[PDB]
Amino acid sequence: KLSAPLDMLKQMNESTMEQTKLDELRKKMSLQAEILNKAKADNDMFFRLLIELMSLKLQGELFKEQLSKISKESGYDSAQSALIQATNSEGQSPLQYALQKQDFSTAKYFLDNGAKAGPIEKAVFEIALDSKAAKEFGFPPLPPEKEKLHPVKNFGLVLGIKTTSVDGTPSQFGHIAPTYQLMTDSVSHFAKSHPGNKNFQEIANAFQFSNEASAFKFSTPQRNPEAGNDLARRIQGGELTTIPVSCKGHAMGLSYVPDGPGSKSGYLVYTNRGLGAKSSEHGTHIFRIEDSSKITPEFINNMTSGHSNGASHDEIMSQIKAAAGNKEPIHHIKQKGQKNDNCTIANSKSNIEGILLCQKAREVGGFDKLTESDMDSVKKEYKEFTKHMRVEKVNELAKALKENPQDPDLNNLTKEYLKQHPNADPKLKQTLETALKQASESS
Ligand SMILES: [Cl-]
Repeated sequence: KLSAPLDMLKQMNESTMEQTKLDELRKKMSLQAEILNKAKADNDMFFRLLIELMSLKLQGELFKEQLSKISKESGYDSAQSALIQATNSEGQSPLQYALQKQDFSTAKYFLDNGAKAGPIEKAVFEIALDSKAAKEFGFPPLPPEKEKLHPVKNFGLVLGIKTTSVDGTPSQFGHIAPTYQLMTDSVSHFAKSHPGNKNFQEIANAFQFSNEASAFKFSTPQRNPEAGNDLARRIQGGELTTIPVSCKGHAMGLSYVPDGPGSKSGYLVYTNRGLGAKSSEHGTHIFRIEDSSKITPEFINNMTSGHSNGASHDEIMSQIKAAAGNKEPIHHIKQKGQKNDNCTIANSKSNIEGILLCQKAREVGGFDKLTESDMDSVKKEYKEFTKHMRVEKVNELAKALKENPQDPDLNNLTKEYLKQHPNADPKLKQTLETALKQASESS
């Protein structure tokens, strides 16, 4: 009917708290658990039995009784204390896990049992409500006002600034459309600033092509399956082609580097530094594609629509492996792990390192002919690009802070960048310190 989505929205609005209030509540329940002096809580176990319970697809009363049973089994006073304190290895609360899984019935049951809505849970919910599952549940479309990249997101996703806006919007988690637009803009800005860098001319052209073809609105592509056909035809034409790839609530990186114009061979470069990847495999993996024809338009359309179609991480990765002939990667670039973020910037950005490695391998005539100097030059070129992005964003943040010196979000963003990146380049530290002091001298 109409009752389930409306009740869900009302409950999630009523259960909304600031991060500090939820931390204080968790500390309170920790104090109560310590005063009781019983068995210590096991979060991993609790999440195991939570997934096992959700798989049973039980109704309200059965679900509530088993929820409290499994919460007592894992060393929690009640279901409520478990829902408020438990956290899996990825850092998700149970409500956050259920929302990212687009399991809206389970998330509603969690709110019935006292799960609360911090900024992260609200952000993950907002990402999940742009999905086919959110529409079948009865939710309305997201309001268009929310398509624009929030300033805290715009600066934190690029500069790695963990903070929350005064309106409660966290720096983490974002839709594919504005963040991929930002990535396209950044690669094209680096290309225009270094027009003699052929690698980045090619990379900027590929990014622009797939940004225009995918036609993302929020986190759903609006040209399927035409965008899949365009990208597949570009791949079989022998051109560099980026592939926007996602699963339920998570974004990765995917691209194809051809051996040359009109070639049929090349490389499939996949990147995941966050959810779904093991700690040892965090980063970029390069598959050798000796026939690009298994990269079909249907495959590309599935990749772009992974989140909105409700596809899981394993279905997406299986399709990627099958497109690579189910052979193992020939090379792995280790890149640092990211948690509690759908990696709309991290994965697509770090994918460029693999792109450059494949371009260098093509330059020297193959991966087996890559020398140490080649790979070290590749990594310093990638680090040059990332430093260009970082300097541009720091200057943009300083300029915006001066042109709006009383804004709480900009001031807090600058302070938090200074405070969480003390070993940054001292000229950017100076830029933002001078921005901060000029912003107070409008007393
Ligand atoms: Cl999965």
